[PDB]
Amino acid sequence: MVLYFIGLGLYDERDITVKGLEIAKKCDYVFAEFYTSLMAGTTLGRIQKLIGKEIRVLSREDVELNFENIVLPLAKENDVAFLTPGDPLVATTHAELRIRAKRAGVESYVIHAPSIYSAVGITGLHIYKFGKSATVAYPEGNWFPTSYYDVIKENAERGLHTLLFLDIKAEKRMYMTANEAMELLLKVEDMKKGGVFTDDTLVVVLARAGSLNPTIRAGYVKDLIREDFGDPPHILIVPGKLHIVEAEYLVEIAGAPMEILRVNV
Amino acid sequence: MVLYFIGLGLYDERDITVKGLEIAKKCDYVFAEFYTSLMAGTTLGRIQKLIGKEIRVLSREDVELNFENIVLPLAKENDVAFLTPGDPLVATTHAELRIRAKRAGVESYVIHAPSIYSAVGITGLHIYKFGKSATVAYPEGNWFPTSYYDVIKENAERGLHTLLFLDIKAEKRMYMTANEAMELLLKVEDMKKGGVFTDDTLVVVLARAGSLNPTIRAGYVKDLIREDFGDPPHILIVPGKLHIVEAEYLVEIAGAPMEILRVN
Ligand SMILES: Nc1ncnc2c1ncn2[C@@H]1O[C@H](CSCC[C@H](N)C(=O)O)[C@@H](O)[C@H]1O
Repeated sequence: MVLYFIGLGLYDERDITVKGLEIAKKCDYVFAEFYTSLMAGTTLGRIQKLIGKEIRVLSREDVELNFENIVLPLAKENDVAFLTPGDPLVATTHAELRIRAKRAGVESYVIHAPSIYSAVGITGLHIYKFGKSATVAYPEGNWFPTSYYDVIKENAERGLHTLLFLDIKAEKRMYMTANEAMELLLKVEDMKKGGVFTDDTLVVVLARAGSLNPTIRAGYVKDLIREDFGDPPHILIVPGKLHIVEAEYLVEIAGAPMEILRVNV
Repeated sequence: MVLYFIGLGLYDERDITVKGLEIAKKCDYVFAEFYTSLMAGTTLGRIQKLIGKEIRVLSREDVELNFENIVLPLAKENDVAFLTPGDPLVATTHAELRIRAKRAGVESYVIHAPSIYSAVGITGLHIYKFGKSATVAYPEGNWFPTSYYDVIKENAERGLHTLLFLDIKAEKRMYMTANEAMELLLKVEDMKKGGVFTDDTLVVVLARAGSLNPTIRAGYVKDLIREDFGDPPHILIVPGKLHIVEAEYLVEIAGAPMEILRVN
């Protein structure tokens, strides 16, 4: 008679919480989705072996169109789990799935797990300084979206950091790169010319957060745009003016140039 | 011969990730602090029991003044772990401790945990629409902090939600309730009169995130400022402009007034 939204965490099969696991193991049915994001540090197979349960994967339309016909029904006579990467309800559409459950007269509980939203704290940037967040999307056809560029301007203007999620084709397993993203932002700057993103903009790239060996690199576009950050997914962040302690952290941990100590503080 | 920053999670000792549990288990020395936040659903004894280790609990002074004297030293000949509530680097100054470790030639690793910063997702408010965050601090003597007021103001002009961490005086065992925060804000409103936080302001309260039954309530200040949201810890959120589905969640799940649907 219960539905459990359980987060899988950041990178691999051990990023689930001890709570999430013990609850997942005692569920009659376990569903999962990997369209919002991919657990790039593990496999479906490794997740099932840790949870010790057959895991039925769900497509975007499985969830968004038929959540109440695929998942909810089983919750009336059973305890059901719904696993998602990161922290549940972070993806903007997932919270209404709870409204669906209430509507179908189903009890729903949320078991949290690490999200990149809090994990970027490893970049050294202060969490209270992050402003609005956005996603960089590919242009295509006659559509050239650039709102994420305005988010950067409005945040940085107010001395706040911008967390930038990169385009993902979960299903086709193709990630946007930090590099790709920097090129796109450069192209946008040339269209709008607002001084928001240029070769001298300082940025932070975070890759494989959650892993014991993530990649935290900080520097100016001109030096980073062709750097090898590794395998995806990448997270791009455009900091606002830094607190000296943030810059020292980017220098000593993320390998940023001494120059940001006098340029970006 | 390494140091690990391992988050313990939101509510009880089970909010630790499987990765953090199996690593803290094999560490020679385990340190911890419980002054940056409150894990309402557990005790030191159960953490210890679950980790299978003795946890030396540090104070803010131990940490801020003697981290390099208490903890890094043991890191050259042993594997040391430093536990904290929620996520170790979020809304703490712990990231600076990594610098100390490096400057002492001690490599450090971070094991994340569920943080209250992303748990806000359970309020139904889109996490990307949150703007600059702030902390509501207790007035000390003649000193009355008010900067958090301007933060709410900036975000709301932008239409973004504001996350308000609430103060904590761990040594006195005092945890600011959302009620207390709402009262502090009202008097700042009388002070500044910037029409930012009034009796008619819609707010959201999230209490004890991480537990199976957190308290999630939304509604106008006048109705909530005296309401009992249960034990600490609490956070207070002053949303910006709502999306209809945000508002639908707040009404269906957090018990807000239907009128808030009319999202202008
Ligand atoms: N489980 C929880 N429920 C509600 N608020 C919480 C909470 N845990 C922390 N907070 C809020 O955040 C403040 C501590 S701020 C430090 C946050 C911590 N590193 C994390 O990752 O969560 C508290 O005073 C309180 O206002």
